[PDB]
Amino acid sequence: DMYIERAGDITWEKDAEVTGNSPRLDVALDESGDFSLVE
Amino acid sequence: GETTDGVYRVMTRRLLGSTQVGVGVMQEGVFHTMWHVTKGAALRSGEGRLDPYWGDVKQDLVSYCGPWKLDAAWDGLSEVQLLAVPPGERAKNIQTLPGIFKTKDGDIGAVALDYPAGTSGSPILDKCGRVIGLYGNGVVIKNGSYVSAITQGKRE
Ligand SMILES: CN(C)C(=O)COc1cccc(F)c1
Repeated sequence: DMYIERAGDITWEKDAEVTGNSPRLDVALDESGDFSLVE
Repeated sequence: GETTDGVYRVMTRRLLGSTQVGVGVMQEGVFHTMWHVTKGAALRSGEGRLDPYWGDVKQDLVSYCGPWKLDAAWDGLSEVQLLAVPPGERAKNIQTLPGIFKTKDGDIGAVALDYPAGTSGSPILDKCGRVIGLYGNGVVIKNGSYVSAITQGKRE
């Protein structure tokens, strides 16, 4: 039995930590909603 | 139950103790999450029940109480924020420049940020605070790092 609990507002925050790269990938999406890498 | 707009944890008591299985967005009286988080089950909000209204396993999305309301899209140029809600931890904004998933049916933005599975459903936002998609359906690349699609529904 699942339940929900509030965690915060949805707002852009100035001075948020900036990280993560921006890869360009060839992918395939199957009928089950799973993504896979195409090489 | 609680119908205030915002980001929410999705919890279960079926496993050991109380476990966070995902995250979602309450907007315009509709709860939005990824299909793999709830599997389409009903949800509780205090003494209230939220019933599924729309869902699609291939898009990996589900809405409760009404139709999918989130229609903003990544502009393809600008940095975005993941409003990450990890299990047991405070909501935290992370700014990043998305990468791209290229498919046979078009290109989608993607966010290369590493969080536990129970963070699925956390929203990705533009500079106006609009939700451009949900984090948590993606792939593992040639180093072990996680890359999530920016998954967005269609507002009918
Ligand atoms: C090795 N790492 C960081 C991962 O692959 C984390 O996996 C995840 C992350 C978020 C949602 C999810 F559904 C799974």
